Amino acid sequence: TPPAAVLLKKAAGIKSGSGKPNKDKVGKISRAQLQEIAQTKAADMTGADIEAMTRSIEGTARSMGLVV
Amino acid sequence: INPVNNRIQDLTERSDVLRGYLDYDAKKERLEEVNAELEQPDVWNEPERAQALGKERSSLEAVVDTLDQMKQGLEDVSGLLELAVEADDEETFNEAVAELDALEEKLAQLEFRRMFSGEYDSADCYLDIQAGSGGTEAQDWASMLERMYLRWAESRGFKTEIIKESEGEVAGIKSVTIKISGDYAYGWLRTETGVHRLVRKSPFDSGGRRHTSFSSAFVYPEVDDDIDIEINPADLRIDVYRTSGAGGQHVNRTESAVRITHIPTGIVTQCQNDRSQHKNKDQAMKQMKAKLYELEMQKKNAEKQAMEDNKSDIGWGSQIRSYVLDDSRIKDLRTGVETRNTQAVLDGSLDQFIEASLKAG
Amino acid sequence: MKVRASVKKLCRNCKIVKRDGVIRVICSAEPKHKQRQG
RNA sequence: GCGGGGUGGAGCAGCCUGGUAGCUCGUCGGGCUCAUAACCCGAAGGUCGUCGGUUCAAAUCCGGCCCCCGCAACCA
RNA sequence: AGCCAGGAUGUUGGCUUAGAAGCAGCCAUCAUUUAAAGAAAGCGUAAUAGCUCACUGGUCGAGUCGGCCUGCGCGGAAGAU
Ligand SMILES: [Mg+2]
Ligand SMILES: [Mg+2]
Ligand SMILES: [Mg+2]
Ligand SMILES: [Zn+2]
Repeated sequence: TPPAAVLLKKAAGIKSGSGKPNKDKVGKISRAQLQEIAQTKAADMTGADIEAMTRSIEGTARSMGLVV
Repeated sequence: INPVNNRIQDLTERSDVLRGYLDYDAKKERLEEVNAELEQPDVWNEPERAQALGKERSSLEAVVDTLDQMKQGLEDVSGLLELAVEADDEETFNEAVAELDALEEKLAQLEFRRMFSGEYDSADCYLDIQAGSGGTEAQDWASMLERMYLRWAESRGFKTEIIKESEGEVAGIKSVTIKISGDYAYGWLRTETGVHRLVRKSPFDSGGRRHTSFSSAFVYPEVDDDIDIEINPADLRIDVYRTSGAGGQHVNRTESAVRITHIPTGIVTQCQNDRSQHKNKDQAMKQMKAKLYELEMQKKNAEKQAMEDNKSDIGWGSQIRSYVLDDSRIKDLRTGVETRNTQAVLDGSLDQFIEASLKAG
Repeated sequence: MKVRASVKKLCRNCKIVKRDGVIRVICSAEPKHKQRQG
């Protein structure tokens, strides 16, 4: 499957969103969008419950800097 | 709508000018060549060569990718503007305006870097005006130039302060030094360095003959004072010995004379005037500090003298811009830019010449 | 061999060993870490 | 170590003896001149090196600190 | 202690960077697979890689760890008949 970070950026509509994340939020995403993103990668993703994939992608986005 | 189209055409011309000034075909070919070299395994055999090629590829990639993205953005903005105008969608029109503004800011950032590549372009500057061949007419012409430059600075929003101003006895000013403060003041003003030729009916000659007068403008960036450096003791060798003409048992026996040698420079100072070795060492240290400072001042004065020698003689052949009022023409020799509104230029419409010079680079 | 008054373990592979009344630091990984107290 | 100084842009006074800043040039405005100088008539500009103390009150008296001067620095 | 297994996933967390993959930093630093596996403690790679390791399982079968107070010692410790 394509990497998660590029898909996250595509969903956001943002290019650079990592500089000083907690000091000032650069971008933000919605959980439903994250879940919809998750379901498409289910073939390669390691899990059965899509909920786990969704929260994994949430954590990835949080590390990227965008607050859910 | 029509102003938006004019903006789009201006941005298109600006992008083409950037591509052609940078020789986009040449840069793209060079980038492709660097890509081929970097794919070759032998490229990393020399680490310095590989890093140089990587840095060059990064710079060429910045320029080429920016231009490739910019062209597409302009085409897309044009299409979206056509659709918005046709559909009378005010929201889409405003969105297109915002996108065009952002793209114009991006292009302006790129062209700002292009205009002021130089290291000191961001610094504040000093402008010196000196009268030349015209005598009293040249002094009057220098005063006119000073007024023009002050007006242009006011237009740009810079802050000006006359550092000094020597006035001609009959009229005008013999010379003036002005401090210009602002964003990229030296970048904007540096291209005005040169001799300015003025041709008119001498308002001083009794016969009112058509004369020529010359005035020189020299722009140099504001420079921070050099941080003082303490003489590193590891860089000094100190020798203590008997003083010459030592008179008495004590003087013959004691090592009072001090000599200090600066290992990097080789300059040596020596003191033996005082009976105390400590006093002699202190005085020799002062003299060593003074000699190092004198050496650095001599180097700086040599560079200043080189600048003075380089300065074009303010004479009949040297001229960067010609202001002929009788013909009502003003022409920049370097760029070829010519105007007929002498009054506007003398009132401070120098942006045409300055921008043309920066674009020419 | 670093000969100095303060000999210490500089990495996890250094070992303090007393040979012939002298404290020494021998390292299996970094030859630079070899030290003698003196 | 012992003496001095530091005041409009420049050079000098005012300190001693606390209350108050002067002179000459320079600068600015108006005259004269075809014009500039000269000249004439007017103006402005120093909170006194820097801090501190003392005093009702400090250019002034006292103490630091900075700069500048002089001298002195010997027998050894 | 050795010793034997292991020592995963999203994911190279993203940015800034020239490159940055745990290991230049900045910068978040989570959840998942669970026995456990650090968005890495070290080594290492230009970068990866690679090597460990933290963690955890399995065989062997009594100690082991590292602070506190205190006695005596060791190095630091080179000079001119
Ligand atoms: Mg008074
Ligand atoms: Mg004598
Ligand atoms: Mg001992
Ligand atoms: Zn070691």
